[PDB]
Amino acid sequence: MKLLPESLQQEAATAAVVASWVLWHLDTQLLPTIMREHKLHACWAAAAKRYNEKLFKLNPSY
Amino acid sequence: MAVTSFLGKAFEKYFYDFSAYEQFGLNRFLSSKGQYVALRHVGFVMVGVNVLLAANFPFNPPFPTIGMCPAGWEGTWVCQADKAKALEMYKEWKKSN
Amino acid sequence: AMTRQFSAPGSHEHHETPLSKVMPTVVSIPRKVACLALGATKKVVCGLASSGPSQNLVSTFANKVIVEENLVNVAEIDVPFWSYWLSSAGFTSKDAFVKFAEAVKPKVAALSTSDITNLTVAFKRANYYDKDLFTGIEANVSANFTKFETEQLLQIVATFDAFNHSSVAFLDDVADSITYCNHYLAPVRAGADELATLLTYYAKNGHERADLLATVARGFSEVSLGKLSAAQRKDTVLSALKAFQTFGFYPESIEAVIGAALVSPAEYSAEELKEVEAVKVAAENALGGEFVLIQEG
Amino acid sequence: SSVRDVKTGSLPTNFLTGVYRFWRSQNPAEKPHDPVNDRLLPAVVDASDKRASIGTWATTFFCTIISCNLLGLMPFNEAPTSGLGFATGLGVSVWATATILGLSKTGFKFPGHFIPGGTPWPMAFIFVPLETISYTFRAVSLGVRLWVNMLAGHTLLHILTGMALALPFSLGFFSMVPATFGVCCLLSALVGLEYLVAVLQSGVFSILSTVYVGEFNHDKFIGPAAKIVK
Amino acid sequence: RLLKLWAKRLLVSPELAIVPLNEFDAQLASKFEGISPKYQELLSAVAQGNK
Amino acid sequence: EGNSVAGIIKSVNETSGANLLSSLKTIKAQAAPIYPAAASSTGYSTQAKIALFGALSWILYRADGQSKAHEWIVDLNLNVLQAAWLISFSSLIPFRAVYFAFRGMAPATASTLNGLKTFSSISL
Repeated sequence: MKLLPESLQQEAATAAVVASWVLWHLDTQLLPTIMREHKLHACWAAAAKRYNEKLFKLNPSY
Repeated sequence: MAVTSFLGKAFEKYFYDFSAYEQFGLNRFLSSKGQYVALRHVGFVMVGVNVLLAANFPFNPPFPTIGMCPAGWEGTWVCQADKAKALEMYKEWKKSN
Repeated sequence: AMTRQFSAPGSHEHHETPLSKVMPTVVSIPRKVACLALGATKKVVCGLASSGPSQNLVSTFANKVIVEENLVNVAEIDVPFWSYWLSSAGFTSKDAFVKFAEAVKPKVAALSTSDITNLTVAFKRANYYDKDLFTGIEANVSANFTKFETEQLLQIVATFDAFNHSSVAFLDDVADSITYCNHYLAPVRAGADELATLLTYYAKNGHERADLLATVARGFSEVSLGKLSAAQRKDTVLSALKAFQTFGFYPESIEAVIGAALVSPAEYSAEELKEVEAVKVAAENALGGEFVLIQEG
Repeated sequence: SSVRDVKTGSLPTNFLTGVYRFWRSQNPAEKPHDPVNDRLLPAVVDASDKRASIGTWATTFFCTIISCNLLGLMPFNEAPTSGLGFATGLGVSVWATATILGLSKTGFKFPGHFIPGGTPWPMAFIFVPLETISYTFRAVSLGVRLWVNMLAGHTLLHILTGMALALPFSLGFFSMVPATFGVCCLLSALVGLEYLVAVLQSGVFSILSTVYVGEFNHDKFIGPAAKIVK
Repeated sequence: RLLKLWAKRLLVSPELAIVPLNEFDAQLASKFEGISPKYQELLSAVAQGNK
Repeated sequence: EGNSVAGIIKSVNETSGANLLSSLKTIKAQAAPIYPAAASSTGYSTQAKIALFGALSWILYRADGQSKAHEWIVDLNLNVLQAAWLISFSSLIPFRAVYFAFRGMAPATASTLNGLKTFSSISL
């Protein structure tokens, strides 16, 4: 059967290229989008208690 | 063009609306619908196997047959073990036929 | 054979290094490792060659590139671009910077935040002051303070501190941008030397902004102060403590500033240590506690 | 220059989000002794800088390997990880990456971590050399395990398919069905196992990376050198 | 002028009409978490709209 | 483009009390957020056509090599065995349940957006 390829360096360079592109794409395209959506909800959920209280102290509407 | 949009609408109805399990009423015989699809796949496999083999039956098998023959040949180039000799025997048979 | 016989005891002694002196005796007085660290340091000290005479050669290039208006109209293209790299190479000529200010003044209103920052940093290295140019710059910043970044504003403010120039509208717009229009953790990436410059600028102007002070104080830490030179660290501490004492604001993070001085008091004089402890007791009364030094172990 | 717009709540985004959170959870941050506040925040940021980006790295390897493995299960396609150099190169790159990381911060003390904790100090000598070989053996075994799975599964399917095809070829296509039916079920179940193996191998590889690199993802907390108590 | 005042509120936030003006004071409390939940959940749901 | 709230305030302040109630429905629509209408129907995008051509070309290139390969018949039968599982997954997988499963993975979509409350933003 086929055991050894025609070039080991060629196969390794291919894998490294693909992995490097995925890493760049993740940091440059995926993570910024994910964090924009994820952190929006998380900040509101974490601040809702202190945010509403601070606002309640500021408006003289009551 | 329209011809492509039409096929999209048609395939949707086939995927969701058209079910042979209901139109043939196989619920009378089969236990569960989840098991019916399993049998349909094994049938598809057996169908594909026979279809691919029928596409060109007169050929020497690359796989090692375990002492068995296809038809009333048993000694034709189709049944030769060594492919180097089989190629010569097939060429003679092919120029005749 | 003999190679393995020698290799085994060679590694044996190397295995003693990762121990809190578990064996009877391992730690040594000579401490040869000090030589290795100092050896590497000597090389970088030489690398820091200033090449001052070459600055004249760079001046020649500058004069034979942009200064001869016969080749290219200086006012037509991008003053912030060329001036940024020219000052980076050490070309600081007041006469050329005068041409630059007149060439850029009609365009300042259309410059981006990055261009404004680089242009301002260039004038800091040149130590050249143009009141009319800084007026247009501060108007741009005040109009778009939400778009500017703390890393940029810290460099800009440093220029406003080199030459005493301030505006009440500018002071508030900058404080609001750093306190609310930027990330509250940005000072950690800023560096204590830039933070002390900003503090001194507001302290000399008497502009009290407790919200700004609470934000800037987060940047001061053992990690950020440890990265500065011993001389720069001393000057940074002595200037930062004066600003805190001026406004009477004593955040909890001030203890890292004081600890940096008390861990190495040999660099400070008696009069410097006296005012340091004066702030220490003032902060101890404000925070309601007692100062104690922490030791590793 | 003009970036595209993205719909919030997109299915690919949500899937990738949970994947990152899952791998990031594999290496949780150590809880400091002191209460986390404005005084401790800069030290926590420093700890994050000292921490490696394993979560980013692990998800990168997971997605790139699972994609290559799934390609081997698509018709008219082969898995890139079936090539010896392709699969092994990833394992060596992981092992080399962890090695370089450890040698950077701790340097000469890196051979130190190799010592097993709680070992009697006189006995230790004979232990670390074997563990050193085991550490270097990870470079091979990590990549070979992935490669063998992609190779042996495809080769096994090849041999078994040849043996299965001999039945309808010898006993007629539509003459008799029960003998070929039973072998078709076994083959169908093997392909189903290959799909699971692809998910298992991509997970195992990423898990092992989080374990090995996590071994050196530890540093002493630069806590407050001075404190005002009470 | 009073009509114009309320029009601005109801155009942006029409769900205020579900709580009568005379009952508004009976909901207030010194802390935001102390507010009566009688209308809290209802306002949050109506705020999402007709769908 | 100015903010819609400022447009409402100006429009309401400038409108007469007599035509206030009748014009409220118009002001409400004038401040409604833009929802782009459906554009003209296009069969396929330019990039989509390239994707189909590339996928077909790759398939044909691989199929041609497999047919010319040794044990070529085995390769073609392996493709059938694999293709059967693709049909099985499309039939067995409860995509609606799976959609909620992935939606439940991310905290931003596993729960509703809990934030600003009405009582805190009342403008009286």
